[PDB]
Amino acid sequence: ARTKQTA
Amino acid sequence: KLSLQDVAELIRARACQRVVVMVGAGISTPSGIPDFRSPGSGLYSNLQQYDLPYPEAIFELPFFFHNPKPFFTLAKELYPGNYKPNVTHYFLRLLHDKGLLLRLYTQNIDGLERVSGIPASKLVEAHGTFASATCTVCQRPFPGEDIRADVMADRVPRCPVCTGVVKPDIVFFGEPLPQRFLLHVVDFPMADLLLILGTSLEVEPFASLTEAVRSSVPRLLINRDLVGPLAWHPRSRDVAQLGDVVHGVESLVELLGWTEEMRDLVQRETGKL
Ligand SMILES: [Zn+2]
Repeated sequence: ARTKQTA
Repeated sequence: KLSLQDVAELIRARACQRVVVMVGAGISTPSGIPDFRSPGSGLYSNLQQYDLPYPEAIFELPFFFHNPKPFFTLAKELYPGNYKPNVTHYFLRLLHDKGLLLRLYTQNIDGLERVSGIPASKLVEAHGTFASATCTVCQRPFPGEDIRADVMADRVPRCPVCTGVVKPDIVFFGEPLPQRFLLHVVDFPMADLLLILGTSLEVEPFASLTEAVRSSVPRLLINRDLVGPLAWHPRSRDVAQLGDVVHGVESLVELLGWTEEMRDLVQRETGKL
């Protein structure tokens, strides 16, 4: 991911 | 194969010189910061009056623009001085004072790593900080002190130029991480030890940093349970110290021979605050 995201 | 004592002896024998650390919300719960997802605390009740469909909406942009008051309720609670660092923070401070810290990567936004005395250059506040804010409309930057009065008075801070909502530089879901996050490209190949403390490793791209150290580098997890890529892709030199985070830190500190020095540091630092 390049943005904050739930895994 | 490797034990907690094995890792301590690597440090004591100066076989490991460059420690990279990753931390999350678990290291700050002993300071009394209520992990807001659970309904116990009084901050939870202040949020229950609001529109919150679920806890993580406080860090989502569509909910924020619909209703910024829940987020700024949390911002008001995390105001500097409300909370103090705990033994886990000062263990990391002492790690830095002893010349071992290459870089500390944190998901927390409570500012306690800086409060504990870790220099900014050693720190990557990977999910942002209240030290600065940005107008959501015109993109003007502001020092965090500029919105303090509004936040403490339960007013949503607005831009003095365009009246847009001014949002602290906290990384929300869907937002890019800060520019300093880029240091991971060189920090993690350079580490000869990885420490992971008090995080569930459920948020990317932070969680995948665990895979970025070299195969020969030990990865020591101090946490309630085995989580993230350490559960799904374990490596031969992984060490899991499962349990209370502060108790695992206390155990490591004693094996390193640092206990009396750590207590002296905590005594003096807590008193300064
Ligand atoms: Zn503006």
